[PDB]
Amino acid sequence: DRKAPVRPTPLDRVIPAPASVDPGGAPYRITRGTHIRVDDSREARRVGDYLADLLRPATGYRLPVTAHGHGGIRLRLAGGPYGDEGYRLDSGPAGVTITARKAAGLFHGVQTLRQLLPPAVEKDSAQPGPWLVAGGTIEDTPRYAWRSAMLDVSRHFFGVDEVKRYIDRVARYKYNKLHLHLSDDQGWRIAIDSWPRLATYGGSTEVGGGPGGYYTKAEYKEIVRYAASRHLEVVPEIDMPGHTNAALASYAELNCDGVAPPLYTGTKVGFSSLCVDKDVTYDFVDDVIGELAALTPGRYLHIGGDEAHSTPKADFVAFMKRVQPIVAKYGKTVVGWHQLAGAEPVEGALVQYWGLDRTGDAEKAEVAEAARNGTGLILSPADRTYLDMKYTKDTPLGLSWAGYVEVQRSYDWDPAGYLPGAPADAVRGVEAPLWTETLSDPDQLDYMAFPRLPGVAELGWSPASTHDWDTYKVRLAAQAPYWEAAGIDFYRSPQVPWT
Ligand SMILES: CC(=O)N[C@@H]1[C@@H](O)[C@H](O)[C@@H](CO)O[C@H]1O
Repeated sequence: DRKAPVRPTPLDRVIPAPASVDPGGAPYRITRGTHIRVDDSREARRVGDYLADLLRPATGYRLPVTAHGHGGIRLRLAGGPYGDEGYRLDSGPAGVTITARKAAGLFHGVQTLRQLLPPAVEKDSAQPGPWLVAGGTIEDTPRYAWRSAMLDVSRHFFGVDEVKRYIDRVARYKYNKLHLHLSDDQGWRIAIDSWPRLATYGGSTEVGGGPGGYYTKAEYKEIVRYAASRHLEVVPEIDMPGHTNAALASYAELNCDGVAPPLYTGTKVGFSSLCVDKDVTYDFVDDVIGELAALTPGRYLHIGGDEAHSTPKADFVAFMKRVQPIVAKYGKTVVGWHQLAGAEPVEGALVQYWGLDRTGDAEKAEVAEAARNGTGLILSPADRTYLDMKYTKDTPLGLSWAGYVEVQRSYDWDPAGYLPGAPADAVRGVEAPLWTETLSDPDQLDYMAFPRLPGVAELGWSPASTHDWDTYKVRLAAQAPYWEAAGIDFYRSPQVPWT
């Protein structure tokens, strides 16, 4: 009965592991007459409508959302110790109530609710259920505030609808930030009015050749809006001064020798550089950052900084000294890859650590030192949470430069004690990046993102006391019939005892 169990899933069998699970009593059962009762506010109705949309196809129930009466599913905003993102979920014969201080907390409780319901909830046509929700109480708040997924749309372009699909994948696991890698050597993916060839020329291809693509400002705004409705803050990245061939190919004047390189369709890294010694470089960066900041309601702007291997170290330092303030000039907080730690992060900056177990002590120390100097740390180790990395030598997609990363390796660590010498309170959270050198359609993104994506979300969300591979893998195994019913391809790791 994998597909429609006789009994409800246990209250604690959700990912991320909730901070507190107190099972008891009889379950709630959704039936054809169940109403979704919300507060009389637009933002409460928005979460109710989102929930109703998730449940209508598989139940075939009306599930009206209203602000009157005693509905069997109640979403309510109230004072409580749940913070900006936490919630309480109460379940029993009298109904399900999700209580939070903010809409994002109600939204997170909905993500829990959809895992308490059975896998048939994922289907697009009406199903018998039964639509049971285990009885008891869950109280849940996040460990870290930076819980991020990245999608590379530079190596292969993914359009608005494909990004919305990826957004809905990550929303399941309470990620709250979406990092978009909007430019690299093989593509420039955001239209800039002051430099119109970036998109029309630099966006014209991708890895492997053929058509590429880019977002108009209207499309980018729609991605941001859709992400916001799934409580994801969009963090855009324009990588500089390396990984810049698409821009360089578009404007001859940006290049050291004044010659535009060809458009690049390979998969090498490290070979491109903005010209640090030319004034037009900083006009360009200021134009791009200013236009991107105007489209970005979130707090953060990512300037990259990785693999500027055609930029001599002293020039990289000078470049970063000059461009970091452009970000604050347009009202945003700088984020960069942890190479920025070698180039004097400005106050308030965060750096994203993509090192590995084998990274040298000196490099780790430079990052721990920036943490001591007040730089926030985002942890996305390339041998842990890079979702493009192969599971084993036989994986048919992805890369292997960081070694192989099976499911247990991806999950089985503690952000608080990961980087030697780094103060635990400098760790802002975690990110799971999905690079797309090898991935050109949404099914391939699913196969590499799943099943490690929920594990990185748990590292960002769950208390360290709940962390345990042997019991986590049981909760992970339980996702198989959900993913199967939803059409989500995933790697059936032999480490996981799949349901
Ligand atoms: C910060 C970073 O990750 N840089 C590159 C990235 O451009 C590339 O897509 C990835 C593939 O795993 O390998 C890294 O070396």
